[PDB]
Amino acid sequence: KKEVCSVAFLKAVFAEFLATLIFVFFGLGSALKWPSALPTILQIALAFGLAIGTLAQALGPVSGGHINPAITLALLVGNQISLLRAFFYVAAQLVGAIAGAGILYGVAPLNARGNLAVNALNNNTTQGQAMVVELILTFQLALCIFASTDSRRTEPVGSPALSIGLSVTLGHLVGIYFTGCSMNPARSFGPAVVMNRFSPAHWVFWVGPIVGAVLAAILYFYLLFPNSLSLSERVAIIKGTYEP
Amino acid sequence: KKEVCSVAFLKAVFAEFLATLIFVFFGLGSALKWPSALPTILQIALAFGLAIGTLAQALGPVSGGHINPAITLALLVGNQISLLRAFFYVAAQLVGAIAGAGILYGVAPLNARGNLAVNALNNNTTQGQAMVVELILTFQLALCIFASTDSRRTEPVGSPALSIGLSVTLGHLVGIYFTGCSMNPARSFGPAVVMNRFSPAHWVFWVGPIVGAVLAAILYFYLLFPNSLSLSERVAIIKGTYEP
Amino acid sequence: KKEVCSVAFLKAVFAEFLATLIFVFFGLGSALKWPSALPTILQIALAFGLAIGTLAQALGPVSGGHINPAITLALLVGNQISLLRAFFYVAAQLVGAIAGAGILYGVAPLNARGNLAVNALNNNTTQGQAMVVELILTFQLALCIFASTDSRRTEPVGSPALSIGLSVTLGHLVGIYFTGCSMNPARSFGPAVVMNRFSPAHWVFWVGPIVGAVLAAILYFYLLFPNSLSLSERVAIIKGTYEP
Amino acid sequence: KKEVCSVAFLKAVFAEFLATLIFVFFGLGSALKWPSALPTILQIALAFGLAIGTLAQALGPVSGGHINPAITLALLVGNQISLLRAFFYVAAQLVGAIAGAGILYGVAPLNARGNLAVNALNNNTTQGQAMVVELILTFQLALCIFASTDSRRTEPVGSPALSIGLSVTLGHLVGIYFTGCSMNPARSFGPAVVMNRFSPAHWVFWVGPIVGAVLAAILYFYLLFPNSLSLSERVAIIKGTYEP
Repeated sequence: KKEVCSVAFLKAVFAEFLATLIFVFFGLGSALKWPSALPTILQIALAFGLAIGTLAQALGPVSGGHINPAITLALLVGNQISLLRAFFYVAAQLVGAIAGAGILYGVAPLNARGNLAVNALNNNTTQGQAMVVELILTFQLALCIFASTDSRRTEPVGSPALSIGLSVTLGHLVGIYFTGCSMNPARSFGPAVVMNRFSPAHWVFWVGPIVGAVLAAILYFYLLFPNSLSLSERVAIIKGTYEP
Repeated sequence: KKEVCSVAFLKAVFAEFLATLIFVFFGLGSALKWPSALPTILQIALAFGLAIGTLAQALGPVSGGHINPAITLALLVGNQISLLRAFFYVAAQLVGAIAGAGILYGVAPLNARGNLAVNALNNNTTQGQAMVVELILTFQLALCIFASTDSRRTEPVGSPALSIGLSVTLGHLVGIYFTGCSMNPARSFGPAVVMNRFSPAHWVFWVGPIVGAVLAAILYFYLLFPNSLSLSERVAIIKGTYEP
Repeated sequence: KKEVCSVAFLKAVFAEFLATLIFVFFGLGSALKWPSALPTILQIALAFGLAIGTLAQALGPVSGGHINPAITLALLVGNQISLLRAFFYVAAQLVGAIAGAGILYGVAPLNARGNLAVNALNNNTTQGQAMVVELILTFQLALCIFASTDSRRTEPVGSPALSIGLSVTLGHLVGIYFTGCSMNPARSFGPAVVMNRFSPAHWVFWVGPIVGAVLAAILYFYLLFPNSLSLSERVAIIKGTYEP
Repeated sequence: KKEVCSVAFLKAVFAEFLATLIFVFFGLGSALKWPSALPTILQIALAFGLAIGTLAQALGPVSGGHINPAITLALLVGNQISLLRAFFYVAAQLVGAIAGAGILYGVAPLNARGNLAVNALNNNTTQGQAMVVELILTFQLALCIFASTDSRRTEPVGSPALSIGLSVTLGHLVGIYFTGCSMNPARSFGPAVVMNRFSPAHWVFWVGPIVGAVLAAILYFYLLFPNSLSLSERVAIIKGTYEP
């Protein structure tokens, strides 16, 4: 009864806000240069991944648990959500990321705060190289999300939340060495806003993840497992007036 | 057939006593300053999470496997358990934590004993900051618990025990840096009793987790996925006389 | 058609032999003092656990996947298997552990070989203190096994293999500091035969685990979730003549 | 309508190529000597394993998700796939490994490139010893794979993808110390071609993994769980003309 005007839509947008707040808080907080014991690569990798896995499990049934502007955009291109759901989700994700980083800023002691765990290019490498890396990291993540959340799947699914979570961990085990690992425009945007700190190569953390995810969406939803759908039904999905 | 008098209820209370004993024993025992090899952050975090994850799987069918007064009180507020089940569970949890911490004291060598892994603030974290952190830590946990044990769930659940387990691990990966990570007033209370060691900040490890869990319950059960029910049925739940 | 004469029984005894060989090989192999990169506590605990988890998944459907004399004896006392099945399994497990430890001895370089990762009591720990620890370590494991493999379970079980595996990992995260972590008489026995090195505290690695596992069986099968059966039926299980 | 010619087959070959590309990229990428933070044993092992778990979850429904010439050949021997499928999968796997290694070479900084994480025999290990290790490592993996993907299984399977994945992690926790851990001829071939360097022991990374997986297939499909097909049916599978 009008997609945008429903209580379900209000709960979904709020859930996207809340999930991204919690994600960023946990992600950045585990990555700070704590004097007591500097976090290791695997430590940070599992922290980010377990945050997504926990949040996917907890708030996934409310909104779909995107928690990531690149994932949301790819689902739009692959014809899975409406334009307006995409807009509100992305908006909620960026606001959530800012809040999460802001809350972290207010609780972290001064010796730990540092750069608030912003993404940083590895200066032994170039923009183009780093962007290719982020394209790959987000590509495998996206592909795993689409495969784990496809209601058509007949292969035993296991735990979608834990599979998706551990894909985030995988991305970090390589990506940290290149860019601090983004895979998520909101993860990069949040702390950059709170610390008023945008590096020249900030575009990498938007273009890489988005292109990676969208490529996975094209591959998955259009080449590997296409669906039925008339053109008018495809237009209806974009508008949010599709009756299945 | 009169809740408090049933064999089921007796087993439930025993299981909450036993689960907290084993949890606290393993948790604290993994976190001591073993001179042979000092436990790392990730190592401690996984021990706490796998303990909860193993105990959820093993004893959860008996009692619901709360293993945590903050969670028990949250489920009361959310109208899921009776007042008497709450009192007995909390009592069983506190006594169990003391038993586990006591058993550890009796087995651990002198060079490893230390302060028996009591909770303690970072020397640069204030009580106010610690408070907000514990709230967030227990909030994500409670939310993951309620989502993973909801009978109404249609989303593939995966493993609720391991999801809840890894959500605890998630908590520790940030929490240890602030308060040694509590998320659980019984976990804080057990070693504090055995060592007769209550820091001024001890209240944080009670209020922080309880408020965090209660907010998650209010959100989950009254805002996101309400049950409705008549006000006489709600009262019947509190008094232990509700029939489905 | 006669238990010991069935093809299924032969496959089962072989499976227990093979699983224990592979388990002990991976277990000990991961724990050698490799000079290029000394294995960390978490490294070893995960290896042991992932070994059991992988072998439960792969060979459990053939034999039950005990891979542990303590578990087998516990299932005998809990009236789940026959006496003759118990005898052959233990035999196969002990022989398997010698094979695995022997094979590792054959491939490992001497700069890493050391004691072939035999169990050893911590200097600062009495035999009796190690006794209580080994009891508890094996107790939580057995309890998790019985809960995860119970065909009466209505609770989402998730992955019994991974849950059981991670329980082994949990055991090592504390137990390594006390005894190198046994939980398994065959695991202690294997390298001790190959190295011809039996420590004074060797009985601990038998009594601790066996007592811990048996207590868990009594608790689970006779107190928490019993099955009321006639005396003659119980005797029929022991003799291997029972028909459900 | 002729196996090789179908749309499904074309996708399956591509999926194997893409899976091996991504696998090798992440695997080698996680293993480079990054001077800022040298990857730990457990760090590398989880990267490799989680790569397989993620790719098995994502692309397994498309191809069977072999990502490994040893597994593919084992499945041919075990009468599970056609000769033509085995040929194209192996070919696609090897081309994918080169592509993945090639892409890493293009993005990795000079200070971390090193040997591009080619497998390398331990100086203190003989070729014959490394041979036995690789046999055992791939044996346990193949066994886990066949048990987890058997549609005749009644025991709860849990997460096939993650069980297989963590089996790979298990392989590495022992294998890295001997050979850098191969378990997969493509994984060894890829960077060897790109770097134009083949070790004297390179055959071990082929023969070891292939023998181990084939033995596992003979044990699983002909000794433990046979299917009793007629000889004409077996020949039909080999030719890809089998109808169930």
